Amino acid sequence: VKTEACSFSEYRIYPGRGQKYIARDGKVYFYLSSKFASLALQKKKAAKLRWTQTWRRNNKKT
Amino acid sequence: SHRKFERPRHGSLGFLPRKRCKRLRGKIRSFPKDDKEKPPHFTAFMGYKAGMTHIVREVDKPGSKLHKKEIVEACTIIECAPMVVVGIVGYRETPKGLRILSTVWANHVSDEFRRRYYKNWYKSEKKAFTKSLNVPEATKNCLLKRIEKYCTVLRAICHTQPSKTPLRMKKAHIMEVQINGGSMKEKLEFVKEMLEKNLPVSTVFNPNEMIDVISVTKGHGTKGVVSRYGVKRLPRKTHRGLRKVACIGAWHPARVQFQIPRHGQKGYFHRTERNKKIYRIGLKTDKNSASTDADITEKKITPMGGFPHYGVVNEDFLLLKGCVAGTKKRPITLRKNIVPQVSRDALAQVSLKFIDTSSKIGHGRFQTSEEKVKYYGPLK
Amino acid sequence: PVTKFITINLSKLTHKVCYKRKAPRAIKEIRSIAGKLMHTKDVRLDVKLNKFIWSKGVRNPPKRVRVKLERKRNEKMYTIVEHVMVDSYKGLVNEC
Amino acid sequence: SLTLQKRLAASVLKCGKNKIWMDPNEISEISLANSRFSIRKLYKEGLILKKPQKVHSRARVRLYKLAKRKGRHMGIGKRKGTKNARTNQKTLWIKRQRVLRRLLKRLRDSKKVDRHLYHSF
Amino acid sequence: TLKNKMRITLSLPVGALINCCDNSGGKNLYIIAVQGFGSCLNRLPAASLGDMVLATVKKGKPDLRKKVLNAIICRQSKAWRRHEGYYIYFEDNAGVIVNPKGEMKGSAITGPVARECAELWPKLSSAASAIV
RNA sequence: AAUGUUAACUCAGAACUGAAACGGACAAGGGGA
RNA sequence: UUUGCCUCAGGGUGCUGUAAACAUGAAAGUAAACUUUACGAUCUGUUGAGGCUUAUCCCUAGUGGUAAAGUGU
Repeated sequence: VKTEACSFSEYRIYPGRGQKYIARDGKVYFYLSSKFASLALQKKKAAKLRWTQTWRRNNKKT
Repeated sequence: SHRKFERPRHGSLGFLPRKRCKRLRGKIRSFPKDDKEKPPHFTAFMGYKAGMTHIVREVDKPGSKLHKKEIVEACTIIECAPMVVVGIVGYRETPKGLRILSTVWANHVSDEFRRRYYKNWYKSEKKAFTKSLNVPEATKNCLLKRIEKYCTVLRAICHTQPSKTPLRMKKAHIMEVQINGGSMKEKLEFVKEMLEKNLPVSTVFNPNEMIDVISVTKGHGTKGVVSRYGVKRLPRKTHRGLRKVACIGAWHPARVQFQIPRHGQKGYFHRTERNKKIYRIGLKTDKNSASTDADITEKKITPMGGFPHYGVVNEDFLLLKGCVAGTKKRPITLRKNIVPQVSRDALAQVSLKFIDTSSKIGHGRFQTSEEKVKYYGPLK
Repeated sequence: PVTKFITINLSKLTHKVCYKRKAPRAIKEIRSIAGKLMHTKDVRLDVKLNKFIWSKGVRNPPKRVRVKLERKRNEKMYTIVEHVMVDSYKGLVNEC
Repeated sequence: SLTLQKRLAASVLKCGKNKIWMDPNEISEISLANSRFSIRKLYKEGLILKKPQKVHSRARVRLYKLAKRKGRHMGIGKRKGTKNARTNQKTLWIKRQRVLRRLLKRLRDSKKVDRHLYHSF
Repeated sequence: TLKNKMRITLSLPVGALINCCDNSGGKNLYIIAVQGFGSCLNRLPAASLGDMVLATVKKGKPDLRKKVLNAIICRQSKAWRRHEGYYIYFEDNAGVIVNPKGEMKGSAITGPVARECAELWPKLSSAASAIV
């Protein structure tokens, strides 16, 4: 089976749980739940959001 | 005079009185019917609160907008700590109802079952079923001959074994399960081989059939009308509170009718859920049982993080449509359907795509702890 | 008087009561636990013990206190409740 | 029981009744003290001690005054009274007038300025 | 042209004011009724995308104001379910002016648009600006 | 035209920062036709 | 009501989130001596790590305890 990758998050997406959010621009935005979209819709940055793999890439700790 | 604006009554009168159930198990009023043409097999099963989850599927109903496209569904995966068959009951029809002729017990009875006959087992002499299990086989042959000659309904006394479950309770739950089939003279042989052992499901439980669930709902104690029957709240200006029914009856009849919603017990009710179609057959130990050839990963019925307020599941699994009433650790009774159907979904062949394995407690992030370890590698 | 090792989780004992009764509920639960454990109706809390669990405030008594309790031979029996302190309870299993 | 003794002892240290202290034991020796002179000698030998008023330091804003001199809170949002309420502008005008009249008096003591160019300024 | 229309979570009751997100000249819609709504005593009719909505234009062209028109609500600020394993929702509340027959009265919709109605009324498929 | 002792709280712009958020509690007009 | 239970602890799962310390480290720029020396919202490396986590979460023949047996028939 094929699972996609999230926009803010990076883990695979399992159908049967999800939601979808779209902004005014018409761009597609995919995540996993309201907690996986809350700070995204609240204009936050994944470079400062510590607890994802984006901060790892922005602090070179791989 | 008439109401200005009509609206349907609050709650259903078919579930009255809304009082506490007298027992904890889910008792069955009626078993599925039997027919002359049909061949002799089993009738029902039982277990504990097992899990009602999703499973990914695909419609094939001609003319839907999903059809070929993937769908997500909802069904249940059921639990079977193997029930032990210990007794046989014969019932015969009379104008006063269906009446017991006799019950015959197995030559050897377990201790979990014996514990149910006591309120203080720890302090007792454990004398139950001590001199009634050493009767000669002659009485058995002398009365089982009467069973077929006079009785029309046969039931098997079976009991659960909570020791295979994380339950604190040690007494077994006891029930009787009917046996169905056609003509009486074909039952004498078929009711003579499986009279002691435990219960493997796969003999009768098969894909593409319907079954029902019966249990006791959760308890909530005494609750008001607003929660018991969902009546309209009164406006905030109300003098002596707003969480009540304003008019509990007209002047005449000069009494309160039984149809008026009132405060009282809600929950801990006895309920049966219908129209649940069974879909898949599985086991407890086997490794390729729940997932499919499209996913070919490694995981099974096994849970993750521990089942909140239950524990860990170490018994069999199947697949059945629906979701289930009652609280965690509650005994659930599984009956078959009373009459099968022949419609589109009735004859529709069923097959899944993917099965969840995650931390069903709360919002966790990892499904298999193997991937949990691997994706993180060298940690503290 | 018997040598033992156990603690008392005051969180699970005061977790239900309101702000204004947390510390007195901890006192009452400590007395009840000591009495039930030592099989004596005569239980005496030490003034230092009362000091300790009222120090952090009424709203929040200490989460945990380590007990290894000693009875006293002088109806005929009575107990005095005491404690043992440690920087980290981690690894401090029960024993004799 | 020990209410008369407490009342009388309150008149010896000239303190309140809530300021009389004993030892944890010997809690009957004040009943034995039927005369203030006993508490007096007990006080001399050191078992009556008015509890010291609890620790109330001051440095928390003693540092903060120098911090606002430093100028982090010199934004426009720690002020609660009006411009006049903090410093009275009438008082400011009075201060300025006194300062300039003193200087105009000094300048005429030193005769740096004549009357003609004194009144004009 | 077929009526297999699927379930959706309910939002935007009567009296809601939403954006227009179309070039017809209206700015906002004020919802006065949703069609297909039956009889529940104190229930407020709430908006469904596959159903039309009766609305009035409060801000916009005078030729569009002071009358009751039909609108199809496209973008919602409440999560609505799908069989795709995920719901679908947005940040704005928006709806496009259409005629009772179903086809659009403008020509373009600014933001993303609802695909469920574009084959309910086949002309919105042709007039679809930027589907998500 | 100059250089020494000693007592304000008003302004200002550059920073960076901190969970793009702040008379942080208390106290304290809803406006318009 | 002694392959049980209570308790504690170990572990698990989580919850917020990186928890104390180190700093001739940076640390806006600040002040004191003949290049060095008195603060500084934080990060940086241990730190995707502490505190809490059943009281109605899960596992553990881990261990401390599990007590007097009164009433009716």
